[PDB]
Amino acid sequence: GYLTIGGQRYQAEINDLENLGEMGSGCGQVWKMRFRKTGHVIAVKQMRRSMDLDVVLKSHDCPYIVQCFGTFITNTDVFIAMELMGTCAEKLKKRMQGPIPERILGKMTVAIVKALYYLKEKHGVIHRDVKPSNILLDERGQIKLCDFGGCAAYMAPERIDPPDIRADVWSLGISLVELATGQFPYKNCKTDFEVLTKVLQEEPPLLPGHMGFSGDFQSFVKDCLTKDHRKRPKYNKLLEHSFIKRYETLEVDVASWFKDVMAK
Repeated sequence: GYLTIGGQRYQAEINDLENLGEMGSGCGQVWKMRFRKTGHVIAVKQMRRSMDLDVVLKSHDCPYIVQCFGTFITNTDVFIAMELMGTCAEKLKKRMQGPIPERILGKMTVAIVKALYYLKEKHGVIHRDVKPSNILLDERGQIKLCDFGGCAAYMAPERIDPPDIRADVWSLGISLVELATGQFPYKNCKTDFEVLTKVLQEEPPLLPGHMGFSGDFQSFVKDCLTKDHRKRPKYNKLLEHSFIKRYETLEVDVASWFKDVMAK
């Protein structure tokens, strides 16, 4: 092992686990598994070989981080056991062609920021890889971050300057803009390079004043996409922002929405 589920840490082996179905949107290979010892169904990611995700295994008490049960090693893989989620956000954007509603993106922002905040505070971590593949939603309305600390547009304006987490705030901005609208925020692209150019090159791709987004939403997104990184806000700051304040507070049935969007 070990598998730690439900407060107790257990010795375990991947072959000991019963394999059911395979997934997923996430691509994986991600597996659906059962741990005979406690009865729980879970998700196992299997990857090929050549780490310190110990932390996601230590972040059981943040409800916006996807729960990590434990890690397994072999000849070939490298198995990661985790709580099972419904899907990625990237998959949702494609699975519906259109944009994702602000009320959902609002709930998501709250979850995303509070998770990023926890990581920094509880374990002085900088997620880095903040983007729609890293935002998981479920049948039951939960929204969570994972894993791994292009990967191109999501690049901040700094972070490609001198060889010397506002970078994460940036990536948050980009994803939002991308997930709000329904198309990447740097549309016509000569991949990888033109993209990175524009980031440093043009003016931060704020939210269309055209589409019916609120002024708190457009304001959240704008502060995130602050080119000067120094005058860009910390998590402490965004958490006081009215977009977040509103969305901590506001009933939004993410559950039924997710369910319904699924049926397509």
